[PDB]
Amino acid sequence: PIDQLATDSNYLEVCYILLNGEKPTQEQYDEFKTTVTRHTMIHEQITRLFHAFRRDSHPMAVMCGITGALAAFYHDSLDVNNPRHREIAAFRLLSKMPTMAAMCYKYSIGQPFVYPRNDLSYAGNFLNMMFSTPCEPYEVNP
Amino acid sequence: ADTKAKLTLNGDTAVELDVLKGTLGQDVIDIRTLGSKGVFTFDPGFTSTASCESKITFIDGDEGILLHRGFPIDQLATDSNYLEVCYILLNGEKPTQEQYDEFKTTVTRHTMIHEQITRLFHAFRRDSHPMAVMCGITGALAAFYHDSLDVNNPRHREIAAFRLLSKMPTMAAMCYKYSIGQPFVYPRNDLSYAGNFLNMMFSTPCEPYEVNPILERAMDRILILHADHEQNASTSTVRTAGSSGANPFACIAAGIASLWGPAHGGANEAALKMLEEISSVKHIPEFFRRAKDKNDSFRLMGFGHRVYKNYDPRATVMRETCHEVLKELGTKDDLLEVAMELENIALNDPYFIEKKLYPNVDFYSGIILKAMGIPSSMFTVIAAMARTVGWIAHWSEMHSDGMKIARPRQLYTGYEKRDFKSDIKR
Amino acid sequence: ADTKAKLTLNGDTAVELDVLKGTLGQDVIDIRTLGSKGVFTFDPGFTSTASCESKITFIDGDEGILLHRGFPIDQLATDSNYLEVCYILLNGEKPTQEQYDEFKTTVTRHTMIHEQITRLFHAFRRDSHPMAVMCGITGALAAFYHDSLDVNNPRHREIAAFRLLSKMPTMAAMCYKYSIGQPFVYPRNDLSYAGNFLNMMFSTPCEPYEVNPILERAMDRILILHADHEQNASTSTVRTAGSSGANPFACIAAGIASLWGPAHGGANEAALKMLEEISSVKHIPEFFRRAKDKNDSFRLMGFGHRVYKNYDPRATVMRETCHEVLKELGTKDDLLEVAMELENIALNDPYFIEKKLYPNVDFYSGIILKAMGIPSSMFTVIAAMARTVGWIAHWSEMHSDGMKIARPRQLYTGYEKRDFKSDIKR
Ligand SMILES: NC(=O)C1=CN([C@@H]2O[C@H](COP(=O)(O)OP(=O)(O)OC[C@H]3O[C@@H](n4cnc5c(N)ncnc54)[C@H](O)[C@@H]3O)[C@@H](O)[C@H]2O)C=CC1
Ligand SMILES: NC(=O)C1=CN([C@@H]2O[C@H](COP(=O)(O)OP(=O)(O)OC[C@H]3O[C@@H](n4cnc5c(N)ncnc54)[C@H](O)[C@@H]3O)[C@@H](O)[C@H]2O)C=CC1
Ligand SMILES: NC(=O)C1=CN([C@@H]2O[C@H](COP(=O)(O)OP(=O)(O)OC[C@H]3O[C@@H](n4cnc5c(N)ncnc54)[C@H](O)[C@@H]3O)[C@@H](O)[C@H]2O)C=CC1
Repeated sequence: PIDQLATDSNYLEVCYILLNGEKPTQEQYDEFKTTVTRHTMIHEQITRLFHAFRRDSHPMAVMCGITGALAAFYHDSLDVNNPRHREIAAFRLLSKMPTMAAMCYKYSIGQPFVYPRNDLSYAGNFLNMMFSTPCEPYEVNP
Repeated sequence: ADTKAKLTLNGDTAVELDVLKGTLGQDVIDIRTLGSKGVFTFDPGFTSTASCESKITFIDGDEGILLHRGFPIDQLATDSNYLEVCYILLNGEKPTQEQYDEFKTTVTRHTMIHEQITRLFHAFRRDSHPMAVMCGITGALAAFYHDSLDVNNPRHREIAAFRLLSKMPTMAAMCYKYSIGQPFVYPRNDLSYAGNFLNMMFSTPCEPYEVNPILERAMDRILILHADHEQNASTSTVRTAGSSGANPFACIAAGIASLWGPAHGGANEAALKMLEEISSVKHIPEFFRRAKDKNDSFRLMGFGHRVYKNYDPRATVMRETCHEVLKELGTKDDLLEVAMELENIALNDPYFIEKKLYPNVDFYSGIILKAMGIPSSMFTVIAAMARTVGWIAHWSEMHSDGMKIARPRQLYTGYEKRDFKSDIKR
Repeated sequence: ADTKAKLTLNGDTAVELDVLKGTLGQDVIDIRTLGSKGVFTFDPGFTSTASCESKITFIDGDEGILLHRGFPIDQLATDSNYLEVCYILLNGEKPTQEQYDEFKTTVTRHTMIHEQITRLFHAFRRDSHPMAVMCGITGALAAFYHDSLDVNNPRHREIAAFRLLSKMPTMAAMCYKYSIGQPFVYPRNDLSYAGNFLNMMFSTPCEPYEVNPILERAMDRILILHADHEQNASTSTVRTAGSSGANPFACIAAGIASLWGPAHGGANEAALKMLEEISSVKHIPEFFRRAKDKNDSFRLMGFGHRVYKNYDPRATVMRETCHEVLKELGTKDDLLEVAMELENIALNDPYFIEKKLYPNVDFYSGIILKAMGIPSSMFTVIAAMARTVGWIAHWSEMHSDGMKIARPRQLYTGYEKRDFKSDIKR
């Protein structure tokens, strides 16, 4: 039930459950969480795509733009039939999406982009990438 | 207090002119009606004309007085700090701790500029003089800050004030990092206004930067001492341009340009000619170059000033400050032993004694900055950078009074109505 | 020949003053040395203070008289071109065939802007205002043209003056192209000043652009009618700025910012508020919007002007030229028939006759610019572009007079000296 999940679980475990069909063991959770974390920073060339959009472009439009541009850069995980390719294509999107979302925001307001931080959680990190600046230490309210 | 009531002008009909008085300084003959009566004065330079009513700065050139809201520049530079002076100039009264907290937090909260504006620096040549880049940047702000251009909306003025006040030192330290191929530094909320400017000016991503408290206060002092200076040329340009609806970002840009006009406007080698003759006549370690240089003397070199007669009041606390800076940096300033020689020259050379080329606040500021490492190209960027609040206050006051549009008269002396007949045919 | 002799100011004794005479208009009272006695005059706005002696443009508001070097505006606006009028404003006399051709040539051969300047446009926002960006590039030019800043050098001043008469259209057109998103177009030395402009504004690689002779002529006259307009605020901003010794470019950038001061200085909804009320009360095809809009009437919409009493002497030709244009664009301008109703209202509606809201040059210049497919935003830009030759002449005439640094006085009514005691700790 969606209730229990939202109250007892956390996005990444649900991410694990949806994709795998079963709940994760601590060891499998560690493994899965470490894979999403390990690939949050996107290619710097892709980062150069944001800078080709107008500062006045609606964030969603920029998002569809960015996401529709990934295939050019991730040309080695396009074989929808290679099982290994699907695993990569899953993890990438799962890891880089909040990263591209917080960049669509920083862009539309003239604030510098924030790199992912491995020490931060999936949500706390998205919060950090969304709001923090190079000017002051950002406090992630629990 | 003899005739602080009335007087008379005699053109053809005895026109009654009311004499107006201040709380300090001289009296003024209200002639704002003469024009209508078909009577115009002729004062190119407004040397005998009072452009407005002001309550910000008061200067007594003969007696060496400089007051900001009634407070002597000395006390402010010794007791206060730039931001409090910023508060006082703009508000007219000193800040309560709570109001200070409030004001300081607002300047701090808006130091980082738009990243798109940051992309303007990258369109300038790496070889562009910093000041030129500054006027360029500041003249480009209106495009980005299009929501604070209504010079008539009170809320717009508050934003336009705070922005400039917060982002100026940020754009100044970027004009420096740029001209030397070093990465820009983001503002840091934990740092002070001066210490932060020092950090943005010098630090790199390679090592932790140490903000010397002595330099921190010194820099701060340079700022308080360059805040405002009554109705000078730049402050006049700002007001004139401003009385014509010009947005705050444009007024400050002309104020900046108006400020370094005497610099480039001298000659590619005016105060630079002899700076080239230091390789042929270097036989004498002083009278070569800038001891023999001034054939056409300059106060830009830090000597003399048209406003004060015997001395410059701002130079008093600047000289003292300059003493610690040199005594702090030690074995990197022993070569900069010419400041003394130069000071001695100004104090004793009959020509200098004669024409009163005394050292001014800039002489002592130049040394401080020179000892600090900041190049001469940056001196003026830092003068204007500090001077911004003085321009804003004067700009603000002008808009509260009545923003009387600049519409002076002229004495026409060209041809009379003549007919035009196409002399050419092309 | 009345008071052409002298006058005397009396405070408590007699002070005799001269009374210089101009070849046209009102004479003035020489008060230059008044300050060398402490006696000052009060006059915010200088509307009763002749700021300088000029010979470029003569005006008589009530008579509706406009003159440029004596030649009536209506004579130039018809039997000359922008460059020939520029030559006159800049040189005092109508050019000779050999003079005009050489002046013309140098203007066309310097129409391109350095590739690095072009790059700066790219860091501005697309949504920015062509005028806000126009200011940005203008005050940014000094960062490149460091070879012509020294204002006391006649060589520099001329080069700089030519760099601006050549580069303004190029610059302006690019503001437009970048705002809409079409590629920048290089100047064609085979086309006239105006044609070359309409090409840079409307040309696209997809096909060759062909300038309509009537439209080309129409733009040249818009330029002619905006060439100069005496001592106004935006020209007096150039003069004030230039007195300090500020470079030409930054001075020309000040005027642009001061020329559209009333446009943005209005408010996000000054003459734009009711423009939003054209969707709810559109039941009436005119009195909705800009027939009801002006609560705070605007001369920026083409109705009224402080200079003239009953009409604009520049609006004469502009109106005739307006018809020819509309009488050429036919089936695309029939909908812009509000131009005649608005004009009809301006001539008969009480509200207008009361405040003397007559259609000025900008009224008709706008109908033509709109008729030609030009966006509103690019109207003061074009006006600032045309007015630059004037600002060039004024700035130049001020650089011969004696370059008198604007150093006005002030009636100081602030606080008398008071000790400073800060009660803060931050
Ligand atoms: N489950 C798995 O084994 C997976 C393996 N991969 C592999 O890992 C590689 C990663 O590719 P992308 O991340 O898309 O590369 P990318 O070049 O497109 O984007 C980011 C680059 O930064 C590095 N990076 C990303 N986030 C980082 C972080 N948080 N800390 C440190 N470095 C970080 C990446 O290793 C990569 O070189 C793929 O080429 C694929 O071979 C990708 C997904 C899952
Ligand atoms: N007294 C007040 O309430 C003021 C309010 N403002 C408001 O604040 C907004 C700020 O605009 P700008 O700073 O000019 O925006 P901007 O986009 O032009 O430039 C900097 C951006 O970075 C952020 N920023 C700047 N310095 C920062 C710092 N030290 N720490 C964290 N973030 C920082 C700003 O919030 C802003 O979004 C304005 O749009 C205005 O509504 C501006 C001035 C005074
Ligand atoms: N009467 C004269 O001799 C004048 C000479 N100049 C000189 O122009 C030189 C650079 O002038 P700017 O155009 O402002 O240089 P710039 O630094 O702005 O560069 C523009 C470049 O494009 C060239 N250019 C511009 N329009 C051109 C055209 N229509 N055909 C061919 N080349 C064209 C220029 O010669 C120059 O190399 C300076 O050294 C200055 O002395 C400027 C005005 C008058």
